[PDB]
Amino acid sequence: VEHPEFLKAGKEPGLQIWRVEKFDLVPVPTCLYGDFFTGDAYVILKTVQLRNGNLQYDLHYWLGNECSQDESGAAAIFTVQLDDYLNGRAVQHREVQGFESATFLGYFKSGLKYKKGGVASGF
Amino acid sequence: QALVIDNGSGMCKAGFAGDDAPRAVFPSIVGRPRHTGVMVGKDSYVGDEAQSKRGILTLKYPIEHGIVTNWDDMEKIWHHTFYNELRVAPEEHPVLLTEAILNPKANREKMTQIMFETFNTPAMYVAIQAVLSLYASGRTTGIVMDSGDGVSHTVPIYEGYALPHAILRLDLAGRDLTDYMMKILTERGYSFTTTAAAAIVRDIKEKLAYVALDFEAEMQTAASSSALEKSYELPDGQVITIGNERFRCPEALFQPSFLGMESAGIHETTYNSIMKCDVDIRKDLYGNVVLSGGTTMFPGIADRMNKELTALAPSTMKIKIIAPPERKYSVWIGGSILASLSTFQQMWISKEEYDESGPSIVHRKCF
Ligand SMILES: Nc1ncnc2c1ncn2[C@@H]1O[C@H](COP(=O)(O)OP(=O)(O)OP(=O)(O)O)[C@@H](O)[C@H]1O
Ligand SMILES: [Ca+2]
Ligand SMILES: [Ca+2]
Ligand SMILES: [Ca+2]
Repeated sequence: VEHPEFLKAGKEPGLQIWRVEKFDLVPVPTCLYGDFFTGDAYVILKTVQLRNGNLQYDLHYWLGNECSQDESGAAAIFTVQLDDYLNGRAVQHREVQGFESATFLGYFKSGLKYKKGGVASGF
Repeated sequence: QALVIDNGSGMCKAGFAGDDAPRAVFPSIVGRPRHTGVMVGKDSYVGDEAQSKRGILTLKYPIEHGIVTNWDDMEKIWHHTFYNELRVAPEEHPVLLTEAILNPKANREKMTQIMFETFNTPAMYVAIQAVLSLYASGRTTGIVMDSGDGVSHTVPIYEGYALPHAILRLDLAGRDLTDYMMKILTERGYSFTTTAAAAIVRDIKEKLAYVALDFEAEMQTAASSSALEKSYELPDGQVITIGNERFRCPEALFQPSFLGMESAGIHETTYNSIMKCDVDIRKDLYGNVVLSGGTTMFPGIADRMNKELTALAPSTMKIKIIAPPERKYSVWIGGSILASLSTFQQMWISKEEYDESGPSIVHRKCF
């Protein structure tokens, strides 16, 4: 995909977070990393550099308890598309609010926060 | 403004990408005259109108078990969809269409050809129906149990893509269930004799049937009490009582022997598909069993799938059955979402690419 955010994904070790907003992938301001709108869906790419220097990719789509079906659907599809764009090298992980994996919770050094609301459905 | 068309054996679902439900759902039926030339109006009717005029038409279904078998009639279905149902000019809209799993290569080409050459679509895409249902459920990995009017499938999908080797097909679906219900109500003592008989029995199935958690125990309750019985008003106003037929009819999904078939039931087909997959992904399939289609609409079906898969898998396996109320149109909704994505304009086959490559482009763009 020619998605402009794809061109930025997975270049260096670190965390990148996009929110689904009306059928598009929109980057989250870095200062908001870790506060999730429970009414929204997100795509999180974690890039780890191994001891070799080689890049490893884990791709999490995070689903708020109140996100609309278009948001959770787009998050899943965007995840597949980014994985495909990354030559299939990402391991994909479905993250549900309240039930995230320890690996995912571990990405947030001061612990992730939930907050109500979010961006309106694209439907 | 993209269009989304989900063509099924029994029903066509059509609408506009960005809508949360199909705008139009109509029977996938083309009616043609029994006798040509002698009466006003070769010549054809589609959907509800064809059904209405069925006494003077030969009615045909262009789709059998999810696969197109009559291209002339399929073309009538699409023309009606565009012009009569959606009221659009197809040359003005990208079109998303859906296909069955293992849709033959020549069929995918013919659909592409018809869209670009007959309908002059500026752009089209073909998506696999089960994968669309999975996406609708906010998942990229899971097993979809798709049951419609002419066919059932179990489709394992991993990280966005079906695993073709693991796919299983059951030729038992809603049409078989409606027939079975007719049969068992007839045996009870009822007689469905008018032209409206198939629709009456189908309606009894859609309104009153359910899947029993414990079948033998329900048979017991039903034999010993009247607690499970429901009344049903016929068109003429006669009221009949529906007893054990309510759960015996869908029981045939779990016991195809009810229908004279040797095949495995839906719970076993699901398990068999899972066991054809790499051991490392099975736990994610069991944890993400997505039900999809009209024939998954019976109350109690999810609880029964959970129970049956629980009995088949190791006792420590986490089994989750996902059966949202809107699962009748999951495929359509997944298409709506896909076709709305900011990235969809790079997915589609454009008219320009079709002109340069012809129909075999579909195999390179759509998978
Ligand atoms: N509430 C309901 N309970 C049980 N069955 C239902 C219900 N609603 C619809 N059905 C049945 O579902 C079938 C149609 O569903 P669907 O539209 O998913 O099929 P299709 O896509 O036309 O067929 P296929 O997928 O087999 O090609 C019919 O047999 C219909 O009677
Ligand atoms: Ca939202
Ligand atoms: Ca991958
Ligand atoms: Ca279908």
